[PDB]
Amino acid sequence: AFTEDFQGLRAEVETISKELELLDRELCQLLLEGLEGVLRDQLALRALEEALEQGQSLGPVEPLDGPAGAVLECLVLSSGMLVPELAIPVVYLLGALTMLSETQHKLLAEALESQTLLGPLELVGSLLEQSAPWQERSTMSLPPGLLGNSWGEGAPAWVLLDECGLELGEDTPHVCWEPQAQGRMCALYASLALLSGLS
Repeated sequence: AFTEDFQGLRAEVETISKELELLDRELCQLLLEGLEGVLRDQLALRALEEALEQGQSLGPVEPLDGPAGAVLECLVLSSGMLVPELAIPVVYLLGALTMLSETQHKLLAEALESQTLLGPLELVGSLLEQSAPWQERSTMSLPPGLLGNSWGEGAPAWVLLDECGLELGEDTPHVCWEPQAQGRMCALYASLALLSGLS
């Protein structure tokens, strides 16, 4: 099949997330503080994406200024040589972030700062799981409010999902699945799951 299901998406993400749990906690905290600043600055988001390339630079990586440099410091040794253990997962994250809007990046920044990644991660993951098959439009039964999320026009979870192309409503049905939202909803899930794995 062309597509994957949420099970396959989850499996794919977990190949990266599984070994983030063995990463040193002090690293992940510094990395998460750096990623917060990167998610708040589109330019640093692009600067970091270029510096890492895709992790295949044979030589040392030159240090950078600002948030991009803050993240980059966490991924290199004393020489500036990237540690694939740390760089590749960040590359995967940056790849998924390319599909999201700056509005979503800053919403993810707020989630990092307040350490509230599990909420949106479950809402996005549950919508992906209950929207099968993704190529079909479908009104959905899940009310995000009954998961403990603030739900309403302008709410973080609203804007986060509205930016993916979903058709949102104040009342039932709160969410209608749109096939065009597949890629951004999947990338959104991956970005949340990778960030959460670091937390």
